[PDB]
Amino acid sequence: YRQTYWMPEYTPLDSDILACFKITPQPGVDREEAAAAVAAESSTGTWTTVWTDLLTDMDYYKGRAYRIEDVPGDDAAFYAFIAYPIDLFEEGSVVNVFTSLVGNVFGFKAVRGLRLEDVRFPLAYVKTCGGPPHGIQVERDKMNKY
Amino acid sequence: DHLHTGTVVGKLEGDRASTLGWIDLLRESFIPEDRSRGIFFDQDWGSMPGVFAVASGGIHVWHMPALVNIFGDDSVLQFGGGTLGHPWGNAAGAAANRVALEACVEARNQGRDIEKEGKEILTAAAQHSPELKIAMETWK
Amino acid sequence: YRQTYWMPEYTPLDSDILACFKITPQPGVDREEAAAAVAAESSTGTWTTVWTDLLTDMDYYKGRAYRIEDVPGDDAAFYAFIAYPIDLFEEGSVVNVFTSLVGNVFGFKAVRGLRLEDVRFPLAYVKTCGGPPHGIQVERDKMNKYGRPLLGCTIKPKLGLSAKNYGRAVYECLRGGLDFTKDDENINSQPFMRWRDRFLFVQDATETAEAQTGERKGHYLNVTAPTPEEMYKRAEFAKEIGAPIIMHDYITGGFTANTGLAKWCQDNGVLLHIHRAMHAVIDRNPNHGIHFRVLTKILRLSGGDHLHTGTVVGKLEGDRASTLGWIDLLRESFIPEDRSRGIFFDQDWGSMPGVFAVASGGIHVWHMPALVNIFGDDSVLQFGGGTLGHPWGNAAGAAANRVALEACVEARNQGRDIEKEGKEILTAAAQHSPELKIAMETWK
Amino acid sequence: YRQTYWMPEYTPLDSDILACFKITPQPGVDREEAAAAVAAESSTGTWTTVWTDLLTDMDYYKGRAYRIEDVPGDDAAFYAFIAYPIDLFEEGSVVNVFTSLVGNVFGFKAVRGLRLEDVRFPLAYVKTCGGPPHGIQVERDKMNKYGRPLLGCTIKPKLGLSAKNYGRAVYECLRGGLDFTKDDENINSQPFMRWRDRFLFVQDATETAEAQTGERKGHYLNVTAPTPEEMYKRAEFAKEIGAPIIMHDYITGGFTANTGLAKWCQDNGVLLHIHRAMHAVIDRNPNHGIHFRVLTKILRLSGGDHLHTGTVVGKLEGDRASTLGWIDLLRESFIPEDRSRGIFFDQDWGSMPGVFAVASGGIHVWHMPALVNIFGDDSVLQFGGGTLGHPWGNAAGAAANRVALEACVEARNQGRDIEKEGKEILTAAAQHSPELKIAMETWK
Amino acid sequence: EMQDYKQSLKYETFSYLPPMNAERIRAQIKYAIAQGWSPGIEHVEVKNSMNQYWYMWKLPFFGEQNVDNVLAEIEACRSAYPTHQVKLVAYDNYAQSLGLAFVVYRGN
Amino acid sequence: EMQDYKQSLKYETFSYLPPMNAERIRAQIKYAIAQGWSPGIEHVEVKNSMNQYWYMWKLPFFGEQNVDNVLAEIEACRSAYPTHQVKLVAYDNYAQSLGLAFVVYRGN
Repeated sequence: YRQTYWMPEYTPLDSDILACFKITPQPGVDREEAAAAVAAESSTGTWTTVWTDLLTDMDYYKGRAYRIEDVPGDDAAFYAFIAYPIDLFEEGSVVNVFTSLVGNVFGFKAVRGLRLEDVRFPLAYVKTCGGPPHGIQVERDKMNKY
Repeated sequence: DHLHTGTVVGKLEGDRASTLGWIDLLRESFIPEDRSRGIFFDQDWGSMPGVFAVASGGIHVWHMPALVNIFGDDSVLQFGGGTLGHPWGNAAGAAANRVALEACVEARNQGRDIEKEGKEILTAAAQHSPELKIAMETWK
Repeated sequence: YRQTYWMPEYTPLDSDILACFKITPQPGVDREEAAAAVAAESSTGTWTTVWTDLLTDMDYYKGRAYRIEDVPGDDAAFYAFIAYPIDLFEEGSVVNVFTSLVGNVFGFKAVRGLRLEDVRFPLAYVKTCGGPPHGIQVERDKMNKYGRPLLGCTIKPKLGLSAKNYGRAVYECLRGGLDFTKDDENINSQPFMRWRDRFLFVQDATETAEAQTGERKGHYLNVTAPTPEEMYKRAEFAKEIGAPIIMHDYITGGFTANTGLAKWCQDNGVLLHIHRAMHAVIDRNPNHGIHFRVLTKILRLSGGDHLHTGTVVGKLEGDRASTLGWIDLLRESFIPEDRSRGIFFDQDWGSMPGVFAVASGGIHVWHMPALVNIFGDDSVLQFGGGTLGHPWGNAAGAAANRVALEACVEARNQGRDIEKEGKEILTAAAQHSPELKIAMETWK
Repeated sequence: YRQTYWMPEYTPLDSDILACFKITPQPGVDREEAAAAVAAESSTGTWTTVWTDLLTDMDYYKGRAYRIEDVPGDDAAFYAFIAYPIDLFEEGSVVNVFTSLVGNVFGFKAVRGLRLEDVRFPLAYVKTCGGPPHGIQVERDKMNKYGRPLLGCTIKPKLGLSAKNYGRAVYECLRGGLDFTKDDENINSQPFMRWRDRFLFVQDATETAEAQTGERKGHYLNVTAPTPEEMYKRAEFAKEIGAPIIMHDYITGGFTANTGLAKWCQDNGVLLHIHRAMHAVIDRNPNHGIHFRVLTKILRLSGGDHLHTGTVVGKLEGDRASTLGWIDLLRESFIPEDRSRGIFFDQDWGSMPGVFAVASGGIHVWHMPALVNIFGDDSVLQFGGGTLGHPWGNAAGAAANRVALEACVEARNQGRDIEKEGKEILTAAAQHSPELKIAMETWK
Repeated sequence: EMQDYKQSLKYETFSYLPPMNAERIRAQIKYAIAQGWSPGIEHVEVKNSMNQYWYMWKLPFFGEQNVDNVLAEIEACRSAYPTHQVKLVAYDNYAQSLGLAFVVYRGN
Repeated sequence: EMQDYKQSLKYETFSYLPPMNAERIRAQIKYAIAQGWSPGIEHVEVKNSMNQYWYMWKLPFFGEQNVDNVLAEIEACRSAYPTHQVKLVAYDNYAQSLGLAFVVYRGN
């Protein structure tokens, strides 16, 4: 499980979707193991390689944990940083990104608690979504309020 | 029409009541109050049809007699790993799962304790199903 | 003019749109001045600061020239590199980017000639455009064709054939062995042959050929129309009758119309063949115009499954690098900078699917080993003359071309130098194909 | 190749489409051969007779070169006159005619350069196209403006203005005295300024200026869009908010899209301003390209109420004839052949209404008497810098331009030589207009 | 002197060439392996040859370097289904397509 | 060691098991009766087995407690239609569905 979905050396691309998870693991389980577990269950969901896995580019289509940090003031939790390729998600679908990130990882039984702290939306994925219909300045111009 | 409810077998024997209670909430027309199963209110559904129960996640041919005994006929059993991880392929894994399902259903219909005799029933079925036999060999 | 719109120190952002202009300036004018002139006229268009200028962030909303390079072999021209913020353009509008880049700068009077050589599309702007409706791999999956280049043919003459006669040329061409036939860029709906009758008879011929051969068949039905309503009606009729592929003229028809048709094709699952008519009025002059590599980038941004790129063999051995470079631009996911091949910028395409390369014009069975070696499997080879000029007919010519293609592909797969052994391979294939043998005899 | 597609004896029919090509051939090749080559590649594209050729009337369905003339002052080029039957083209498709004429001939390798100088549209083909939606006289009737050229202005900078700030430039420009303001060819919908907010604030400013002045006002709202659906949506929104005129880029947007938008404008009673962006990549080179007179014919066939034609004063006195000739092509009902002005064919327009001439680029109050004398009343004069650069503001600049225009028009009506007496007329007008006086002081 | 073309059902790539022998099939398998593709075996009824989805013979040979083993598997497929068409494919995982595909036996 | 899966037409519930004999059919009938369901017998042509509606053999055995009688009726249906597939059903009136359904004879 370990060597496959967590790469300490991996440098995340500017188009990669980055997610930070506060993992409160069960005592005794490995921090890197739990980080790879969140990365896998949020990207592929399994470790057992099946014959259909070999039909795809496994090195590309997977989420990888690249950094683990201590939580200040909480020795029972650690921060897991995971990088996701932009190719893993529908363009302009907050629904799809949200589902891919939080579909099953929060039901993981080897951690006592899981919190999604921050998510990095790259400018490439940002440019696809419509965003706010008007925005602050356009709304101010329309309402004539300054 | 379908809804994921959990595999039930994935919890310990003493922590299955709430899952069974919400299974009854999903499927049955009238669920009496049951504090042990977590049903706090009498819930009358009238004529609204039930919803199929879906069990999925880390379940294979060995859990199957327990799955049949717990869920009954009105359920959907999902085998992602238990079908794709078959050494002979997806078709062979699906055939193994189907043969196991039919054998367990017939054993339940005959009045046998399928959970107590699950290994014997599955072995007897595998005497006629090489795909099923190799499936148990893989997932033992 | 100088200090305001050209910054030697500026480092371009990964989201910036970069453009390379070959400037042939009037003698005596400053190179940096001309670079700033292209940058300004392509971004703001003026130097005199007006009171409305002070209401905006002038430091941001402007194009800047950041590098000037000498042109190898041409002392009278220099290369100007200009960076454009992504904010200057409508998201997903090749029309808007193209207009902003080439609206007025080519009319500049202080330069003798201006050529747009390369344009860098950042991945952020790339992710917004729809791109090719299907792509090479999806088209291959749909057509159930693998391991060899596709074969096409242009039905000739361009004039005179009724619907039924055009269909009875298409039918023999397809039943002979070609995967596709091609409507000409002139044929959309003429008095001698109306478009609906074209579509009906072409679909009949394609279905008959598919039934009699056992291979998926298609015809690039031209939907280029005077109005977008007419174009959409023709495409919808093609889908209704079941035509798997249509054709559009993306330059004469227009970039807006091509983008709309590509979006419709992606929505409706219809393959799109793109013809590059008029491209020569733009990309031929070495000192004034916009390069066909830029046109190829624009086309693949807009959307299309096929694109004419040239026959490559039609040029000398020392003039093939630019064609190969824009071939890589059209087909590959990431094309590193290559000055020898004319690739001035690193071009990252991400997940956008490639576009089939179409080679057409004066090519026959003899050019074929070279065509295979140069283009690879992901290309479409068109044989108008090489199929219609066959003495035994369209079916025999198509059979000859198909046999030659299969023989060359197998020879390449066996590890042979197909270009060095082309004559031997073709003769060995002709020992089992009289149609192929007489084809080489005709076109020797 | 020779005897087949060029007939010296052929007399062209009144319904034939005639095209004049300036051929700069490779040295040593035959003039008649090159003429037949352009004729063939623009009509049929091949010389090798195939079996499908014999199924058609080859004598009819072909373009023929009937006359070769020397180019005055250029011994390396000659003029090729080619006749095309009206049957070769879709009725009412400038796209199809343009494609048939310029699809492949410009890529001919046996000529060093090819220019399409003039094209004769017969009245039979002219009667099929919709033409300008309204025309000069109908637009004048709708806007209630007579006896003087119209005044326009391009809102600058091209970048940075929010919707409200752009509207507060347009409002002062219109309330100052200009009949129209102009959206830039770059502005359709950018992140800093969305198109709907543009349309709303522009309509508010136009209505306010019209109410405060007492004259009909307008703004060429740009509807050039990545997709025809988006373009039609923007035009429909402009009509819904009540905008009397919109603008399209007919070259970058596309001829099909422009024809569709022109038909929609004719249907919905919305005036159409046409911008000629990119025209320089095509019409600038003297030896390779398609002439702006041909582009003007194509545009007026497609449909449009205004068209940029150049400032005329921007060229020397000895280089104005071609501009005047295409001005006459755009505006007049029948333009006789004139080799001095570059009119190679008699062009009969019948009842198709003329298109307003737009002069824009580096022109101010001083050029104005010359502009009036050259263009006449049926023209639109655009003052971007000459209005926005006014030290007292947009309103003062517009007032200066309007006062100068009215003074020049009255001077012309009185029988004075306005070009000879321009300074005196402008000074006499400035004796009653401080804004005009300071305008000449600024731009002297 | 001209010869009439004889029409017959065709089967895509390499179908216009004489049927491949053991040497040619081995060369094709070696090419597919050298390209990094995974060989695969499929079979269907002759009337059902057109289907996009063929009966899969065993599993694609991932990481297989034995051309003789691939040929032996092809012959085993033929023996198990004598009346079925036999096709050889090569999966390109990077492009998610097939780098090579041709029929070994044309059915009967 | 790897052998191919042999494809054949499959007939829903209990079709992946060896054909049931008299004892197994009697056990199924006893289960259906003990569940309170009404046994029923249907038959159809083999090519028409997929149809939602089969030929109905007499009437559903409402309140029937004789497993031997139901089996004898199944055999009588087989005798009357030797070439037809034979199915046994169990009507669940409360759920308006079938609690059990499987084919006794597989057609020929």
